[PDB]
Amino acid sequence: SKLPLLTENGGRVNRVGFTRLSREGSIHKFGFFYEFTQESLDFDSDDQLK
Amino acid sequence: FNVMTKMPGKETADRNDPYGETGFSSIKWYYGILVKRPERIAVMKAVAPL
Amino acid sequence: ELKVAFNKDTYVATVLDASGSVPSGSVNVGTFFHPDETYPDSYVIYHGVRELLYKRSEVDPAQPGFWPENITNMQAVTIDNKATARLVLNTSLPRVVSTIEGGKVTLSVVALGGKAPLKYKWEFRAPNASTWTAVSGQTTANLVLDNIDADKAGEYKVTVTDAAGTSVDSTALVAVGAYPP
Repeated sequence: SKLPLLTENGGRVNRVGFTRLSREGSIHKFGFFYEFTQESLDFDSDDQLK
Repeated sequence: FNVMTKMPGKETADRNDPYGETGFSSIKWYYGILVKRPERIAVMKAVAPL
Repeated sequence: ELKVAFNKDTYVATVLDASGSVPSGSVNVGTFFHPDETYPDSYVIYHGVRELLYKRSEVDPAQPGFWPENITNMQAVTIDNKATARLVLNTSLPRVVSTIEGGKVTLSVVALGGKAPLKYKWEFRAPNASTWTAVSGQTTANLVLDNIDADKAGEYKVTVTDAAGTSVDSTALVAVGAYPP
């Protein structure tokens, strides 16, 4: 019941439409850290602490 | 498929639209079928699960 | 709704109002909205009359037809507008206005069309609320806020209605920055 059909006598009998959507995404920030004191590195038993 | 595109401007601007603010991309074609031996085309009708 | 009636000989498609009177020798050919809902601008009465003439017949305007016999020659047809025009708001309110306390913001609108008596009424929405409070006084085409303070910020809307009921609307946001109280 909706197939486009065209007579030989001209047209303007089948016009269509189009639509477009949008997708989104967001960013975020992360981080962390630790403290330390020279001694803890040059007096600790392990040499490769850092 | 024959597709005719008339971009707005100095192409689709007649005395009924002297500014040229309209375009189109009509695509028309011809299709026909001939069932030489219909007895070799079988269908089966049955319901489908939900 | 604009009722169009078209004549066979003079090729005059008188675009009367909805409650009009089709003149002698003309036949009703359809009805379309001039302020088209989904596209208010970009459409003109000339466009409405064309599509209505694209369903008629060249042999006879009544007894509708189509492309091989329709009346496509818009050059010969004369559109004699006899109906009220739109209530076009020539200059609408600025979308956003910036001011400092003590300043002055004069919002303005110019209206053209409709019936002769144009009614102007203003409205104010609180800057975070959702209901539209009704601005007392006003009843004019230009609202003037003087010595504007941080309490008077928000959205101000004017609605221009004529003697028929074809109201056109326009809004403006007034953000008046100030030191916090």
